[PDB]
Amino acid sequence: TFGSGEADCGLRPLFEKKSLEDKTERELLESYIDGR
Amino acid sequence: IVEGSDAEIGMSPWQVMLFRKSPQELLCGASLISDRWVLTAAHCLLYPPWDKNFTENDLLVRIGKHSRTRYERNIEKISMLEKIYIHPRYNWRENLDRDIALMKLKKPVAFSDYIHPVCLPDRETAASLLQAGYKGRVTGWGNLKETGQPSVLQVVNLPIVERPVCKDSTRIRITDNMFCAGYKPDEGKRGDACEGDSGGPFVMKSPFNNRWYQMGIVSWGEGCDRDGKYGFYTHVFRLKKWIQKVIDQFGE
Amino acid sequence: GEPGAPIDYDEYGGGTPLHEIPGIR
Ligand SMILES: *[C@@H]1O[C@H](CO)[C@@H](O)[C@H](O)[C@H]1NC(C)=O
Ligand code: NA
Repeated sequence: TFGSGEADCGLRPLFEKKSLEDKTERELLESYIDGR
Repeated sequence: IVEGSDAEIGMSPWQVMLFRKSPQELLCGASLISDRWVLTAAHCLLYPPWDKNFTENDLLVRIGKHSRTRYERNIEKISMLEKIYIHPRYNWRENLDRDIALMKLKKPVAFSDYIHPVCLPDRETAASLLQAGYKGRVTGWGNLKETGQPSVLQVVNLPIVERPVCKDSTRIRITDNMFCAGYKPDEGKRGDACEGDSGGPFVMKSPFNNRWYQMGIVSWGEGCDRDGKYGFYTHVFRLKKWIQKVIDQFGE
Repeated sequence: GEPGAPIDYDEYGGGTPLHEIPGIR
């Protein structure tokens, strides 16, 4: 079954796999931190 | 993509270009979800009101691309479609409800630094991330303005919008299989998908496991980047049991 | 912090067509 999909899905060779951040992913992470 | 920027090399390795054989033209975006399966919008393949009705042999896909037009030697890969699967309850007569389709590649594509599948959301990922104000990322080769084509893949980050605001913004009937995203007029920032971005992915990066998940498909919008209007996206998680049925029944 | 889309599944069991809206894409 497809289930979760590729065991390796969503980890980019040129970013996550090299421990490198892209130029704007921080903007997404910051938006996932709630206010007060 | 309006008010975005050039994607970085390797930034969206699941990005797929849907290319019409004859006459040659970029039809839509799409995404790679495994070595054999590509996800897109049903309306990219079937929309009679605009005389669109494509079969497997009418189209090809190009994977690993960055340039809109240049042949990318030893980087891009072309693939044929073995079968198209459109959601049997896709509503093309009205509002594009269930605007989702899967395309099976005839041969598996080799993964590389530039070609790699995106994840589909589990239930906890969806619950944790599909919240108003949380930003996703839209990519495509579509027009740069509503009225103008980019040299390379474009990217924009856009916040999910509260459902009542989405509904107030449009005369169309909004179903639970859709969500909307974009900045409000008071927020200052801008950005939207546009013509040619349809079928591409709206992705979010899980802060729990570092993986990118496809939460949306570029479905429709009233203009591009208009104040008080929002882009609409297929709610991928809500249709995930159909996706898995197609792959369970016809995948390998 | 408010749900943007429901966490459930589409199951078995009408208004203006999209193509009539000016500027639709
Ligand atoms: C799409 O094209 C096929 C083959 O011409 C036809 O049988 C089918 O009815 C068309 N679908 C729609 C929704 O028009
Ligand atoms: Na807008």
